[PDB]
Amino acid sequence: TQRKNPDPYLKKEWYPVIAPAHFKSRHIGQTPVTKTAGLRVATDVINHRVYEVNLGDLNPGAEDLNGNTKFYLQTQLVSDGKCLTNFHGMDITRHKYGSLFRKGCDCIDVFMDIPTTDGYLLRVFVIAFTDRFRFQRRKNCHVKGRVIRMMRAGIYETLHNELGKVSIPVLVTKLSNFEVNAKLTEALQKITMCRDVMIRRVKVVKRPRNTMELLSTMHDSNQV
Amino acid sequence: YAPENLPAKNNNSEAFAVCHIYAGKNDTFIHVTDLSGRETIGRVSGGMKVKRHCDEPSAYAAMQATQDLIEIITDRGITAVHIKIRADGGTGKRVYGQGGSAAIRALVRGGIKIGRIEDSTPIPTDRTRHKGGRRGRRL
Amino acid sequence: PVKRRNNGRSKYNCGHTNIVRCQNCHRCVPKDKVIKRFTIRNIVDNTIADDVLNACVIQGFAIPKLYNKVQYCVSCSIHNHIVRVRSREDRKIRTP
RNA sequence: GGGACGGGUGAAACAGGAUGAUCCCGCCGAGACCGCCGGCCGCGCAGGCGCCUGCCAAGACCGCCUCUGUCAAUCAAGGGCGAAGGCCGGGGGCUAGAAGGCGAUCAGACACCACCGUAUUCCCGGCCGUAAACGGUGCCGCCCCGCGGCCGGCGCGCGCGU
Ligand SMILES: CC[C@H]1CN2CCc3cc(OC)c(OC)cc3[C@@H]2C[C@@H]1C[C@H]1NCCc2cc(OC)c(OC)cc21
Ligand SMILES: [Mg+2]
Ligand SMILES: [Mg+2]
Ligand SMILES: [Mg+2]
Ligand SMILES: [Mg+2]
Ligand SMILES: [Mg+2]
Ligand SMILES: [Zn+2]
Repeated sequence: TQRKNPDPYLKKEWYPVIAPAHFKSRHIGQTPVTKTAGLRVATDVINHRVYEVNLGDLNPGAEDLNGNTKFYLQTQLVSDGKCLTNFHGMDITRHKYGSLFRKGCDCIDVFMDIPTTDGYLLRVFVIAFTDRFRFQRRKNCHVKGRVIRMMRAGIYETLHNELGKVSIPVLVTKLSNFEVNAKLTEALQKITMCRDVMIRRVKVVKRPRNTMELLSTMHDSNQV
Repeated sequence: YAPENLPAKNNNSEAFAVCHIYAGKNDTFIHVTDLSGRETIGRVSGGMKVKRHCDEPSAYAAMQATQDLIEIITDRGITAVHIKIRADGGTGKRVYGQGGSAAIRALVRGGIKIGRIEDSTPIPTDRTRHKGGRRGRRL
Repeated sequence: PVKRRNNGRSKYNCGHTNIVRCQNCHRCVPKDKVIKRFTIRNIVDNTIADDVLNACVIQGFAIPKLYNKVQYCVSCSIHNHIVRVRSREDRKIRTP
């Protein structure tokens, strides 16, 4: 009952994929698509696609600092034969997450819902671990409850104050840098030892239907 | 293939795709996709190259399938790939089979450049009940 | 008679503990009685790590690791040589 | 999207596939569950106890030149709680899975292995009142070699370290 079919790659053509201006290397790559036929149109089918890009490839250099973070972009508008994208979410790699854990320590995980001025609503996730004091007799490094609640409250306060309300471009710049992580750590380190403190990932829950002024804002160098 | 049916050439970089490896306990899958997963360039499996069921996840079949796949994709105009190595997962073994490393070495020795590598095994924060019962496979 | 003072488990100041499934046979075991080991291994076997690194385009790339915890039942640990049957006097030794 | 096998085993064979399967990605629905941290850690009368946020009441321990003044210990009868399975009446329906069915193995296999699958597993109200319900050691009280580890609270000392 088998049949042979013609090669479908004889009616294909590639498009380029472009990144926002916050980053140095703005060529993501290329995507194939079938040439328009009937109702199918390439500029419509390739409209909403999601590309996972490592931060160390978007910003060459700083491999030891950028190689374990990877956010993904979504195309919103096809023009000039090239596809334009904006921010869709951020995450770290799996090996880093697995490496974070060690026996004898405590783990804190927090998430808060963060709205924006542009109408995006985001959920962020923050992870922290306790560490050992320099002259600690005992081997374990657990802590008491009051310390834990202070750490959670401080995380909430810092997140609210630095990310309480912000535009997408500013948030993307902050995430590309690690200043939010720096604030989290120096606020928490004032309470106790902090082995690691960072942002696990960012999710987008709801966004406005039309993002054209935003896309035009993200894709030009000078406005930011 | 006409030139417009292949990726464009430019000195800034090369053609990058991503390969998905399924290193199972019963079969091996080698799959090449675009940067997104919505298009497929080449798909081969270890059961296409052997006659014995128990040999489908063997390394030899994986290598043969990998050579065929690199031939196809090179004809289609792809030179570098990222890697996504994966096990069965899902409240399962969570350990790679024996065909994954053979696939990787076959890609490397086929003149294919390598980008990034990561684990893609589907793991949960919560567990549905697995099979076997509370006494397990007794045999 | 009684063979071990711990009765073959590590259960102190409690009545019940949560259960786990053996990774080989999927038997249900108490968490305090299951044999646990932690492993750290490279995704790529070390024989071809150099080949992969040569093929890699990025500069200064480091091979990722796998972090997993293996949990086995008593029967499966013995059958797979994870633990050994010891002498009467060596049962008290606790060092690895 | 792509085009020929896939699943499963010690090895195989039943169920799936050109009506496009397996594989990749995205969205949608529902119901369970709470991972790595997680322990000669801890809480609870025992049975038992692990997502975020908030609310309600409770409890042992330590510290004290606060109060009362024997108000106590243990217990037939009686009362209350009590794993899992099971039952009655209502809800819900995803995983697994007694009964049942089917493929293998065997001399036989109505069993162990593979696959499908009903009750059940989840919630409310209520019965039942059993377990290797084990530290197989009843409760209250006194004396008692030496060394060490962990948890909670308080005090002393200094060169100020959890
Ligand atoms: C429970 C199913 C039994 C059915 N067979 C008989 C034929 C056979 C021949 C083998 O030689 C290769 C063989 O090697 C693994 C297994 C079998 C199975 C044996 C099954 C009996 C089962 N309990 C007794 C001992 C045993 C040992 C086994 O070796 C690991 C085994 O493999 C899963 C199954 C069994
Ligand atoms: Mg056996
Ligand atoms: Mg005996
Ligand atoms: Mg008990
Ligand atoms: Mg019940
Ligand atoms: Mg008794
Ligand atoms: Zn096991």
